[PDB]
Amino acid sequence: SNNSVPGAPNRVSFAKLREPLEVPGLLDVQTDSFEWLIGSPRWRESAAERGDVNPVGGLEEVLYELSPIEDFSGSMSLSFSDPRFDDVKAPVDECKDKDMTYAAPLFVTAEFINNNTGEIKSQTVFMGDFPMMTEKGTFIINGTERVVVSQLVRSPGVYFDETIDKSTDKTLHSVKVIPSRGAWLEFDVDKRDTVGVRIDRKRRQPVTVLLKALGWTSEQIVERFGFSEIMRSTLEKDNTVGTDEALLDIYRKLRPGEPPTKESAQTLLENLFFKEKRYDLARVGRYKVNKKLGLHVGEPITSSTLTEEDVVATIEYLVRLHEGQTTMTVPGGVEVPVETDDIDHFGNRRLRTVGELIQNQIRVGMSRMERVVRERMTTQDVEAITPQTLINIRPVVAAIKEFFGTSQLSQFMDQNNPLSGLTHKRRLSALGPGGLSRERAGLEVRDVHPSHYGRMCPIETPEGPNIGLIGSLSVYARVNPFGFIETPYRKVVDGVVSDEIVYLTADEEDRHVVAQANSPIDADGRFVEPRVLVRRKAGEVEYVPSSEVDYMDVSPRQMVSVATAMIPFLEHDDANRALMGANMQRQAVPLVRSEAPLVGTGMELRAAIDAGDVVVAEESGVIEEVSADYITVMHDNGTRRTYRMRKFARSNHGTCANQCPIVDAGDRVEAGQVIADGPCTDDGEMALGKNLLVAIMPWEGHNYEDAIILSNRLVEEDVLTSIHIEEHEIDARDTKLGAEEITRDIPNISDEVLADLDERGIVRIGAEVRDGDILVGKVTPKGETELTPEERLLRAIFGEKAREVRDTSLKVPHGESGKVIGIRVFSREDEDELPAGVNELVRVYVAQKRKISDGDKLAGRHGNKGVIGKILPVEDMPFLADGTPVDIILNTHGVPRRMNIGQILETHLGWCAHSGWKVDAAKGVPDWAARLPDELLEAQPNAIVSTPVFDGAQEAELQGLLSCTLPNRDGDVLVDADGKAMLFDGRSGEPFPYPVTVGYMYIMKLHHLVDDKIHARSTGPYSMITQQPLGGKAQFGGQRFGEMECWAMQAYGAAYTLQELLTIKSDDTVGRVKVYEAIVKGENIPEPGIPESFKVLLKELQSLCLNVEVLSSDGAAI
Amino acid sequence: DVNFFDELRIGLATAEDIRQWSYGEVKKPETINYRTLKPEKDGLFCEKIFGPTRDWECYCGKYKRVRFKGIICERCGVEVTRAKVRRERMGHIELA
Amino acid sequence: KRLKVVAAFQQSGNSPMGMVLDAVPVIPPELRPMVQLDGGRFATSDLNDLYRRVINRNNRLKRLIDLGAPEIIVNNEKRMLQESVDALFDNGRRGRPVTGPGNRPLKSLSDLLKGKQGRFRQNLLGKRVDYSGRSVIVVGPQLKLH
Ligand SMILES: [Zn+2]
Repeated sequence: SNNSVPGAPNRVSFAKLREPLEVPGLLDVQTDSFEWLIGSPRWRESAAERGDVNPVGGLEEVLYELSPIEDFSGSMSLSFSDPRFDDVKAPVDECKDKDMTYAAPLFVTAEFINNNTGEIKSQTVFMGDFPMMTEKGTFIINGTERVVVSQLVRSPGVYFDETIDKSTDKTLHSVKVIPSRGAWLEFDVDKRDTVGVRIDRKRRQPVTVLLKALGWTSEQIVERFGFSEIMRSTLEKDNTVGTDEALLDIYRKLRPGEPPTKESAQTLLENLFFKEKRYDLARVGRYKVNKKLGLHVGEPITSSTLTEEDVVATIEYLVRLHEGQTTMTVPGGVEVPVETDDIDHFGNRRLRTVGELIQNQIRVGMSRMERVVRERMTTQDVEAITPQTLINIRPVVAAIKEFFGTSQLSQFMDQNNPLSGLTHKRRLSALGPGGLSRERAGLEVRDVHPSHYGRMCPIETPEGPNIGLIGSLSVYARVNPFGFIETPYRKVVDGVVSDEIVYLTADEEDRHVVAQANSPIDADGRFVEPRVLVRRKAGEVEYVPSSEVDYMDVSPRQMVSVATAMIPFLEHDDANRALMGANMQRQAVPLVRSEAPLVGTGMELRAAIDAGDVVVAEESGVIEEVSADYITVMHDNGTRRTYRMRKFARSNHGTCANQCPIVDAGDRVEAGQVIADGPCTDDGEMALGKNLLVAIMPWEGHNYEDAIILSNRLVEEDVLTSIHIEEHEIDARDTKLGAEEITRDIPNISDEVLADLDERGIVRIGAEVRDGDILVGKVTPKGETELTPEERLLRAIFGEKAREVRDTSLKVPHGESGKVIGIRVFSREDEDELPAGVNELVRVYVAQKRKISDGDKLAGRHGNKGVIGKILPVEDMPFLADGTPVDIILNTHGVPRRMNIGQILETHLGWCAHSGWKVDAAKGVPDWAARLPDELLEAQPNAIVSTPVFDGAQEAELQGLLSCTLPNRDGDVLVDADGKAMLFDGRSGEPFPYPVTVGYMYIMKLHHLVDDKIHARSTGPYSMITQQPLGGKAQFGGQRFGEMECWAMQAYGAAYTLQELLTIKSDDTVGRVKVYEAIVKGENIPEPGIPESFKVLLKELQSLCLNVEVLSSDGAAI
Repeated sequence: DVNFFDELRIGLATAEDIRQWSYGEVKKPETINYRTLKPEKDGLFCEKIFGPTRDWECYCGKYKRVRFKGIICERCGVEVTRAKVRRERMGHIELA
Repeated sequence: KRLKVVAAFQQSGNSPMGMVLDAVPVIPPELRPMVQLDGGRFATSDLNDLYRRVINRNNRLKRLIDLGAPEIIVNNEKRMLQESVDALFDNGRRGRPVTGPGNRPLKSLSDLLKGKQGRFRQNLLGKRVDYSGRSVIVVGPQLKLH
């Protein structure tokens, strides 16, 4: 078995090339990072493999940069090290159940030095609870599954440039050393040919000013920069002569009007760029500066601040960039090339992931803790001080909890299905806190860059206004320590391809010559041809003689994402439809049944197992007993492992999650094998739709303009039924007038309406609820007014008192139905954590079962969306020569216009998978199947094939497969050599005059359903202040009437309609009351007059002492 | 009002005209009373100068029927009418 | 340029005397509401602070004139009255605007006319109405054109 996975059902594959390396664990980006931050042995073992001499945890690094704290006497100090975590509070499922946060407590070992005494006191400090990541790669904050998204930033470093001038028509080279945190330094050559440094956006001064300011005598400047002419000219053009005269000059251009001392200037120059605390490069910035200047390449420098020798190296580099010199060398440093950098290139864009992002919040919170500890150690007594009293845990707990609450980069997990979640976690986002703005990013930042090849997917992106700003991590790509994205290659030493693979970054790859995975290879690894096609430098493609070939790609699908990877015949679509296809797959609703696609990519078993929603088997053993609730496995060791299966969970996006034990009882299960089938998964496989019999033609304008005709058989068989689970929540919070309560009796509601509720006040489980019904019965203690006299007689005749309580009971919003599957309640007595000031919270789950119908969205895999405009009854669909009616009728006119014919090929191949085939192999193998794999010569009906991306069935192979389709159970053969069949018309009963193209396709039911997206509103509830109808889909708000609809109105000349919309339908209260009343009464609606708004405009203009009068025809006021 | 405006014109006011628009003078800085949350006598919210709170009601409570339209109560001086005039009557301040 | 400004006042029939205020109007109480929120908190409008301010400085000035005082104190109080009403009519138009809570400029009375949210812009942008809905459209080739 070529497949790694233990018991995976096998797909014959149209694979022409063997894959050298297997696809890594997909959630690696999400787990690795966090594993590094906590500091765990697993990450320590990885660092053992890399051979890193420095083994350090993210927490440990933040503790080194804080320690030690010391008082300005130095007489008392406090440092702490060695974090360690503990067992998690509780298991994950319980945390999703009880609304808490799955986390672990965390200590440190802190000590208090004392100098005058000489005694140091050590102890264990606790540091709140710390949110910990689960094995699925997600965080559980407040009971909901969230996800931290990685972020693309420009790394710290030293960027040279060249900008053309408008006035003098000549380009000017400017550098900037941009650090991790600390003041911007920058150097720049002028149109007047004068270098100028600029320090924290100060006014330019000559650059030999700062050079002299560090301690450079005039003679050393003369000899070091002597070969350069513009540097010499800038040593003349300067005015300040001498060392302190330049520190004084720098202080005098730093701030104007401040007392200038020589010691404070010499103190701030080394305070802003050489002080360890005030300014910092990270390991990213330090390493990159070392690599760009070619200095200190042998030894790993632990010092992470800017140095002076470095700054002189930079100014010499800038002068080199003005020269046009290819090579620089510095004393004490290896040689490097000289070229201007580019901010778009992916070797400069580092990516900071969950570990970095959580580390930053721990850091900032920690700083806010350090100030408090410093003041606290000055005030307290030296004898009565303990390391317990100084450290305050609260300001950091606050920082983390606010990161997971508020931070843009920790969203709700998109859980439409498995593929959507797995894609959500592999995301490269450009937006957020600490990055370029959405309006600030130019149009070049947003497009594809020739260095993304194999790291970020060029195809996959969002379609709206965030295009280019969110990409997705490629299949094979993985992120190294510093924060760059690497892709694996294999290396060809001398025209022979190795089996050892090296992960390259974007800037290291620019230095070689990389050949593509389609190069013809012998069995030794010898190159079959004289010339190979290769990628050289940036955005260059060219043929090369076989000796200049250094590396080669892992797999022909190295450059795509995980969602893109599941589109059969993807090299046949265009990028637009490919984009809508990738995009749309992550909005497919999981059905009640799953089947895998008859034609798919090798990608779906791997994707499914990784995205975490199938239950896998940890060890190997034998199935003890199967339930609907749990599987019990018996290890060969002797110990038993029991797995739960959560049944009908409300996932985040209202769809249903269900786990179904797939194995039969008493079986032998391998370690790491699928055992249960999550939502959307069949047999451990990403199944986002169903197989349907499609025929391509227009059919009496019911599918005209991209709508779709569905066969009624689907609605009767439940082929496209889904389960959607809602939840509603209401609670009992205290008001000063009294404490509300949730209780069965409710004033002025008949007994039949209250039959569903029990004695508790909550509806019993399983009672189908039509909208408007009561789910939870609560009453507020009504605000104490006087009892109305008219109401004293009205209530007096019957004798029913309006009690001290009004009725605020939870009701069913309109457009929902289904059963009440489960209720849940939180109380003060149970000891449940509650929000501050509420005594009981109650939620209720209602689950309906949707059949497909008009106005639901369907989509294939190549971005061919569509709404169902009709559902014919079974006996009207154009049916096949043997009486199988087609299921869906997809129009012809949208295939050649979209310019994506992958769907036609998917249909042909699909029909061949349905019927099975047997090539003519008795006479010999026919030529068109020479390179066809041997397992493919002969398939059994309904056999599932696989065709990878950029390496699937070719044309000649498909066409040849359409001649060998197995004949039908009646004896006959239904589709011809072209793929077209003869159809009978269901209504007429004649045969159609030509052959139509039938076949199978894989269709998915998207998440745009007509029951969600329907709102109407005759009247409703308004908003006190804006006095317009209150918006929202959940309060059946009114729909908005913008400005271009008014211009339409006025182009018609429809004065009365537009005057009606703008006045009685929105703003005037008098108007709406009069119109409503007149309609109910059955009289004419009043003719629209002057808005009540007018008199308010006049009262406000009368407020500003202006005087506005209205003139009549004659000229007299009114 | 008549539906016929030929045109609108704007101009400067006058102290003798600003006194004409007004219904009282606000002479106390204070807004609604803190205890009962009724407006405070002769300030920026009072019912005497501007309008009654609820429809057809004076301040002290000597009239809450609708039978009396347009009467001005002689114990506190509010006028029982629609509460909508609460946004059509303007105050005035006289500066020393 | 002088002639234009001057001849205006001649054609108007309006005396230029109306450029010094002997009285100030107060906007009706509703267009600067103080409504009580759901949680017991009071939510008010910003103009209330400005009118209150001018009322204060006025009453204090008049009692001061009653008592008798030095010229520097009466001139300072007059000054504060003029600046106060000045910020009530249009804030941040002369020196520092006034801020109420947390260094937040107050919305003036000329603030109710200008801007994207002013009274002149209100009807041009468009609002949500009544008797309306929306949904997904499918084709139906059975229907007549009307
Ligand atoms: Zn009264």
